[PDB]
Amino acid sequence: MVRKMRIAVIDYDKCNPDKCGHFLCERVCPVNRMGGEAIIIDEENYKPIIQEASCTGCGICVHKCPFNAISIVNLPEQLDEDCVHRYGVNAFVLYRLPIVKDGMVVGIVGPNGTGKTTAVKILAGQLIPNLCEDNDSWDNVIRAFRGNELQNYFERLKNGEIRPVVKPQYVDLLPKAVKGKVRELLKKVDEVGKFEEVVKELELENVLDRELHQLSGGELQRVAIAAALLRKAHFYFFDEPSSYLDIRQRLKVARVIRRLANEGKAVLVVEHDLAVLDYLSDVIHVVYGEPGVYGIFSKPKGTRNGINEFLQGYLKDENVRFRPYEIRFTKLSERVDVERETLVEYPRLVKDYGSFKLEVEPGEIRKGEVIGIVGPNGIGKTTFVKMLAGVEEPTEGKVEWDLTVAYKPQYIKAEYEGTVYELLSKIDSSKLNSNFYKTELLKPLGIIDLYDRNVEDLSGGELQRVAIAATLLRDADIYLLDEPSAYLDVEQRLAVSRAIRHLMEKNEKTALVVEHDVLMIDYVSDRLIVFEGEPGRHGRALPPMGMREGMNRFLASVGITFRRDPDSGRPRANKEGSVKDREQKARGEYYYA
Ligand SMILES: Nc1ncnc2c1ncn2[C@@H]1O[C@H](COP(=O)(O)OP(=O)(O)O)[C@@H](O)[C@H]1O
Ligand SMILES: Nc1ncnc2c1ncn2[C@@H]1O[C@H](COP(=O)(O)OP(=O)(O)O)[C@@H](O)[C@H]1O
Ligand code: SF4
Ligand code: SF4
Ligand SMILES: [Mg+2]
Repeated sequence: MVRKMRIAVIDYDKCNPDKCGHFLCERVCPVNRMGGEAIIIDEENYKPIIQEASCTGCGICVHKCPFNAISIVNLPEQLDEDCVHRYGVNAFVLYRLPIVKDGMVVGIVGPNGTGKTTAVKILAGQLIPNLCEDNDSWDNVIRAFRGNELQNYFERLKNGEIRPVVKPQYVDLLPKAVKGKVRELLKKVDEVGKFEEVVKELELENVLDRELHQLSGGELQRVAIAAALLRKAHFYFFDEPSSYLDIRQRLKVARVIRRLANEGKAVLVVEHDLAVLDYLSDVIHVVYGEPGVYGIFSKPKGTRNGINEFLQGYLKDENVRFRPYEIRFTKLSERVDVERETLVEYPRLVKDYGSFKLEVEPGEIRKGEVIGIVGPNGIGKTTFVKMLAGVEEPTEGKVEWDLTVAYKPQYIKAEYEGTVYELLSKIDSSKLNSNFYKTELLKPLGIIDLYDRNVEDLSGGELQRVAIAATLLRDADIYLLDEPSAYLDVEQRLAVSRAIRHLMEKNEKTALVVEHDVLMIDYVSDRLIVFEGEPGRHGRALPPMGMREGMNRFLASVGITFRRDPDSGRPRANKEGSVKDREQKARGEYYYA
């Protein structure tokens, strides 16, 4: 059997006809070479256009583009009949839609730029799908979904019977849309009368009297989650609630949100934190395809199965492989019995800012291991790191080591006039040419597609990746990475976990990683360091302990339990009040393996 459509997307924001000669496309294009119209010139808006009706998909134009403003993919005809929406000529297109279920939480996972948020505005009524045509009505939509269980949802959606509530992705815009303090907005938006329950569970008591613009990311995020739970509806759609929330906060909100399913409401959530997704979700959808080009929603899957196939990069039913390599967690019985040596040691430390005090318990750092640091923000994790980096003088104690350090800072504000390739090549040009470094670092994080860009012109997520890659291309005795997962989609977090683990493993080096993402911590860690106390007041970093003893100490502070997926080896979360959640807690066993 066979069947195949060609799909061309050109990121115009990257095209510049005057720099590549005269539309390098039509020139290099074989079809145009033999009097054909694969690539046509829009001599007005001055852009090139690929008439997919021609394009053999040979991909010559793609390789040639001096930047990379062209993508040509060969897909099977069949999806053409499940096309849901396309943003225009050579623009991004989405296939299929996720299913919403009364009384449950349907999770959604996949890399950004594959229509996760596109699916949300559509099911919420904000965007009427154009069926990859010129459609502008709901009736044509209802017809297209005849036979699907969504056909009815949409009939109702058009009638005005149901109207979903939405926690928007971009919370950093809320301030510049509303005015006043937090108490006011939450009063108005309230419709179920629970100003107290909500504001309390989300620990908003303080912020209440402050103003929108005086809020941080975490706070802003939380105020959004809040206004959403205060709404009296039936459909709730949360887009990326994990953002800006620390290890503790993000896990506590899933529990708050998931309870909506209990009240018999239909919940939908997009997530990049697998542990948060697992705990939340009853059903799950994977979205695969190339970012910015096209996206396809898989059939609904059981949280467990769905999440494992995800790690493998192969969706059995759909029968697709969206990632060359898999990502498997090492069982436990697979681990290696090793007596490591001490690399360096640190005495009791104390940093006192006057308004906030941190105390560090004495500890040993071993050569070749990886210690993950976890704890709520405002507790002293970064302060700690800066003392080992030496960029911070202790109030008491003293870290005088004779070692080289590679430090990937938490808040990086790119200020370097140059390109990514310039910056990296100046660190270690040879490694950039290494088949090992290109395979484990450079390609996985996508620093090749970034070489040409200027460091100052990079986005939060890109800058994160380049910093991480910069840090890891250096030769040091110890590596310090302060919160790598920030601004990274699900796929990027995984690539970085595998990278950090592989590179440290290969060159036999030691590293310390602060993280709020449970799966990354579990993946890269050999040991753990937990912080407790009163955020913003005092914090105490415990001594390095085993993973089990560690996760046990931290998790009890949140009230969540984890098992071990027999197959994947990944940490599997227990839903609030499950038989296992009960047994495990009764024995104070929050983490297995
Ligand atoms: N209004 C728009 N016009 C054109 N392209 C858009 C628009 N909104 C989103 N896109 C493109 O669609 C792709 C997927 O969009 P989005 O739903 O935001 O993705 P995800 O939620 O997976 O990050 C991105 O490449 C994005 O640039
Ligand atoms: N120079 C300073 N003066 C006063 N307070 C500070 C200073 N630097 C940090 N803090 C406060 O210390 C607390 C913890 O800081 P930090 O170690 O950065 O936390 P985290 O665990 O989020 O990394 C925060 O409440 C922060 O406002
Ligand atoms: S797509 Fe690439 S090669 Fe073609 S005009 Fe644009 S910049 Fe030039
Ligand atoms: S992929 Fe090949 S055939 Fe299609 S537009 Fe580019 S060069 Fe022409
Ligand atoms: Mg045209």
